[PDB]
Amino acid sequence: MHGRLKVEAKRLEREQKLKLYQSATQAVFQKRQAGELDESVLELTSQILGANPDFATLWNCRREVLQHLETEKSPEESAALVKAELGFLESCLRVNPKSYGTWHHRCWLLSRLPEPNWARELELCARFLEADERNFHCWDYRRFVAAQAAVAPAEELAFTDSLITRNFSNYSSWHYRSCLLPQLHPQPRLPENVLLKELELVQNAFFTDPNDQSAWFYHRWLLGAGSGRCELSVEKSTVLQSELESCKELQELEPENKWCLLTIILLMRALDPLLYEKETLQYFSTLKAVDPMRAAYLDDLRSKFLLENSVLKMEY
Amino acid sequence: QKDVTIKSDAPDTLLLEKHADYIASYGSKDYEYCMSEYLRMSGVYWGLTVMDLMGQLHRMNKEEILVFIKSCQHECGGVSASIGHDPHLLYTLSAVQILTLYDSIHVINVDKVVAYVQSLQKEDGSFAGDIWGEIDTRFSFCAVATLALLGKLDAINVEKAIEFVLSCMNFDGGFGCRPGSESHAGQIYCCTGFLAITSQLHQVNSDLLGWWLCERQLPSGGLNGRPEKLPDVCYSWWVLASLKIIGRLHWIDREKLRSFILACQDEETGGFADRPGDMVDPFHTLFGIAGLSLLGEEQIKPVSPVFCMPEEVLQRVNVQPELVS
Ligand SMILES: C/C=C(/C)CC/C=C(\C)CC/C=C(\C)CCC=C(C)C
Ligand SMILES: [Ca+2]
Ligand SMILES: [Zn+2]
Repeated sequence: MHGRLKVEAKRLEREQKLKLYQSATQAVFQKRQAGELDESVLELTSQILGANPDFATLWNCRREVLQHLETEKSPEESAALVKAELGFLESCLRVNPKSYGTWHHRCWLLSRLPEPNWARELELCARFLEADERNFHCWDYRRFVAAQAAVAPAEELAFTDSLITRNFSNYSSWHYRSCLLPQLHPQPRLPENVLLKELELVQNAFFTDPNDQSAWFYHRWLLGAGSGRCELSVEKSTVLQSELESCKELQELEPENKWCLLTIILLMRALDPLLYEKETLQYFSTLKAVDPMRAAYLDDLRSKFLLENSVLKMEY
Repeated sequence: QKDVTIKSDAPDTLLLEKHADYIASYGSKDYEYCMSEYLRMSGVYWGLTVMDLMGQLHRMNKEEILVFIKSCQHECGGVSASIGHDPHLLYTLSAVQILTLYDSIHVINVDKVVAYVQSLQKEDGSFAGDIWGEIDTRFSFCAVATLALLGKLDAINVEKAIEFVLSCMNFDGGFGCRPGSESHAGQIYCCTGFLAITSQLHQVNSDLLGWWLCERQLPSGGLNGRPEKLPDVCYSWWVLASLKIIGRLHWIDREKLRSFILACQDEETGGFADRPGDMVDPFHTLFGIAGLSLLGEEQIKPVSPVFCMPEEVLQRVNVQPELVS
């Protein structure tokens, strides 16, 4: 268990919750061994799964009941049970939106239906992502729904844009963009025009909020996702040099910002390792003073880059 | 930015005696214990492993555990968390780990365990956790870890399993639950553990992933599971074990992390909590102590970064996957 702060009637209330939970659990298992796959099981498990959605066996019992009732109920009665189940799932998700069991039961349920309302499931996603934009369960469910409904990469890309601009907490939405972009193109590395548009979007982000670590992580990826030094186009070379000078300006505004310093080093690598060897080494020293916890990593990176440089000088 | 601030009266000493007493007495009654029965087998694994890392396994109830495990194996070969509950890969792994600690694998039907695991593999190489079909890289790791410990890795389609796991690798070097899922330290441990067992660590970008992992360390010294979240002592396992597997453990500030972990101990009750001042539990007690072993703490047995069990146990069963370093 996570997040339980340490600090009679509080002790008593849960003493009474337990005996109810225990008797309800007792009752469920008795019915199950008796082969009573009926509505009373759904009533009993609803009482338990509300507070304790990680009790996986009880989700399995709900599924066994639903399967069994479907064979011996009418189509209209079966439909009614399904809608009741969706209501129950939504109320469970309101209480605990980060349980594997609940999200999976919803997928199981939706995967059985002809015909599910996927537009509505996508809206449910957007609501939960408004509450917590990093809920990976919800992003996973959205990817499941999008595939089911065959929503196109372009639509999902448009969704990620609004999310990134309306506020921070963007790591999950940048991650989604990194999977969407290669699909839009794709290949058996991003095309330069795409790459240049993304760089513009990401540099907006980390100048708008320089503490936003997600934009810096995504930017490091973009830097490696191109056709390479040195088939640097005139436009890419100009863009990167421009990014270099904007990072130095930001370094002036935010002198304890480690991300800007690391990015300068990476840009110089992307531009011309040997021409910038002196400056690269100066930046490593500044960076280690600013981010001492990463000193071992930074020394190893610098060692890698120094080897690269020796290899470049020897190809003369 | 999100981080805890450690108090200057936080424990700065390792309280093994208190932790062994805490675990030895755990489940002597009880709300949280009863509410968590759905994971009991894994709960038993956490307690026994941490006691064995501290040299105190003898204080637990061997004979009683062996009977409990046998009663949890279902006719299909899979093992459940507790009696009456349904079988699952998670608890199948935990049971096999326990039996491995006790050198009592004969207690269950091994041929049937193998058949169960084999049966949960899908056409794309993934594993479902049970018959209801939830797919997660967690379950890929559970399947190959179970099989490796039984000497039966050849029982599954390993190349397809590898392909599925590599399809879960992300732009940042990490892994998620399924293809397209965001990187998270827990999944990263499962997938790097999977790749160690199947001999595919050369397919990991160790420098990129290692950087992402060492950036989990916050100014407090503690580690988070992904960007912009709070530190949690169980990341001392998930993040460090991954780093160790990929040969980048030195990319962490060892002394700052060690101070964070020790500050998560309860000096009164023993055990570790997820963060200082929270309530302790057996789960965070294992992962805190295991995290310290990985950092070279002398009072604790060396721990396998892949299997989260004492290395001496794995030496005995001759299953020690090669790491990057
Ligand atoms: C979400 C927060 C936490 C702390 C959980 C993170 C860890 C995850 C999802 C990995 C779980 C791993 C397994 C079930 C594999 C078995 C674990 C061991 C053998 C240590
Ligand atoms: Ca004993
Ligand atoms: Zn934790």
